[PDB]
Amino acid sequence: QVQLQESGPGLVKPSETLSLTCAVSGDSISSNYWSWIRQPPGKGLEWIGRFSGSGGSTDFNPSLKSRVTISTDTSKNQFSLNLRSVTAADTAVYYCAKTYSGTFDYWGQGVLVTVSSASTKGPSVFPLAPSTSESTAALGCLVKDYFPEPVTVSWNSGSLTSGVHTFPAVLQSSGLYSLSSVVTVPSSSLGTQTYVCNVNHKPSNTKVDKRVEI
Amino acid sequence: VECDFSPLLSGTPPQVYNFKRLVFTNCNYNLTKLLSLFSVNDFTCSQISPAAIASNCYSSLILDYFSYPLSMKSDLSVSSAGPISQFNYKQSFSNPTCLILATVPHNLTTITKPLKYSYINKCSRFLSDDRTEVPQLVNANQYSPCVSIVPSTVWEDGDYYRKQLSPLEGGGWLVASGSTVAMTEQLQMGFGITVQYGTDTNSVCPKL
Amino acid sequence: DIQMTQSPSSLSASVGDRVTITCRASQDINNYLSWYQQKPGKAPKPLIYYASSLETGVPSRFSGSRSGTDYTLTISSLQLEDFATYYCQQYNNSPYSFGQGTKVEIKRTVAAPSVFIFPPSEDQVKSGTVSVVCLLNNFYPREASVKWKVDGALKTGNSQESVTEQDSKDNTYSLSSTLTLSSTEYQSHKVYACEVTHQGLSSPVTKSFNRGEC
Repeated sequence: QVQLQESGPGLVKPSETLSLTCAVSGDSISSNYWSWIRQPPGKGLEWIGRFSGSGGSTDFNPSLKSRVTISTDTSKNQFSLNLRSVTAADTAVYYCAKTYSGTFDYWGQGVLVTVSSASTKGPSVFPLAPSTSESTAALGCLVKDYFPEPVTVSWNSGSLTSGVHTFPAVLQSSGLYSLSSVVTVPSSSLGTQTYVCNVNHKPSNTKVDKRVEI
Repeated sequence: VECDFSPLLSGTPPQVYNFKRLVFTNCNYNLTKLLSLFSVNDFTCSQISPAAIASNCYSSLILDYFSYPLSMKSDLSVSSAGPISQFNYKQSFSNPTCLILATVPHNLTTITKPLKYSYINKCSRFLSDDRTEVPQLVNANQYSPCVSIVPSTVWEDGDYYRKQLSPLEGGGWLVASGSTVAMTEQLQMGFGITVQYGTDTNSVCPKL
Repeated sequence: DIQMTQSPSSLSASVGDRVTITCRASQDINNYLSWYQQKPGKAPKPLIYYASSLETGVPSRFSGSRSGTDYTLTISSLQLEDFATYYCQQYNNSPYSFGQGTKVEIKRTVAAPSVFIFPPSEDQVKSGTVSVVCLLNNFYPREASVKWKVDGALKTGNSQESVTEQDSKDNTYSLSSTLTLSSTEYQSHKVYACEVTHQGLSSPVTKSFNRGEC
């Protein structure tokens, strides 16, 4: 019945310091042990450090021990994580978890922390149209230069789902993301049927309906 | 052809409740070669008849080793009601067994000292009502039932570790309490020796 | 510290197969090993603790074992629910190291990619930065090579790849290679070719378009 909930900003400026609070529901932190674990997007797990609300002294990972500190709260039934001098490599999904001997019985829904020097910016949507057509044709929409993640893409207001491939974003050297969404449709329907791509970037409140024209 | 005692002379040794065990079959040993690498303090043995321990052939030679302070040296006898003989380490009462206490010398640097000594002061299983307590006494030449839920080292004195069991295993909980004894200047360890016998092979003889 | 070498990094299997995942420690961990299952976008799910003890509510298909210093996670009968990334963790001594993970992916039969190249829209030509997108749609396995032949010869460095995850209906992948260039450089060369090499193709397939030619 013991639950966990992470609470973080999601975006931390490069030079400054990030604070992450973990809320434990259904159990007391003044018993057992707890710890933090981070996971960079697309790689393995890195154990931050274990502590105790019962004792309670700590034990951290030497790779981050010089930049990691921890606070404990009994009444609010929570505990926080303080990581200073964060770098671009500190972008990871941070988990708080329970333990009794080093393993982890219960995890919380991980929270994402991205570090990059940029404010919110809207995308520039472009159609990707073919000039040769054989039986099956494919077209798409490019979503270049937008910050931050994420962005939702639809085709014909959701009435087109089969064959649609929406790619992950590529964090360019410009500190901005860029992706493309493609769809394969019959070549016999190109002349008599339209195709629009619906983009929505809530951090910038950008809402675009772009037509793919041959 | 020679029994390899190298896993003992490398790394950090475990604690008493999660001791490391080495079984020796089809090899020859040299016990004087081993005991010369440790300052031997106290030791005891029980039972002979073949008779020896360094001058006889057996079917197997079992050697358990773990870090153990000489402060609690009395808690290793079978006649003791201490938590070590009750929940941590009990050796065979029937077969001929030995028990050696030694210290890691200053010239033996390959073995790194643990942070502190640790042991289980109580290991019990609670039933589905969370009120009926069943002390899980350790059997001879077996591990504690609470080893699955206790860290490789007790983190703080007076800590409690518990985990809810699966309904297939019977439900309830398994709770264990840990105690810490501060480290010495030289690593003190304890060795447990037991010898078995069989009709087929006796290829565990001393090296001559 | 103690560090873990988990292998294989990824394997292709189907429902009903038996799959074994191994995990080796740099030093003896004394059976203090744990296994986890991680679904995409979710927290790790504990499966096995203390090398071989099964967690509560975990199917009997999963088992833990130890031979020498190798720790193996074996799924007796693989099923659709189990296709995820699996990790092994040691808690014998701090710091707690994690396995790199083993990705269990459903295996399809080999299929060559449908290759499409998209010329940049004329709206982007005036923007100063162009983006030629080449699409490799519905192929298996994931490994493929993409080269950029501009006006004849190979240009390198300005590429950006993005691979999607396995499809739900056909269990295929899809990838895009995006070439970002300056607008002035794009008007300099005539033909732009996208050459792909996949084990489902007898010879490299090339898709090209002449710049400006409608």
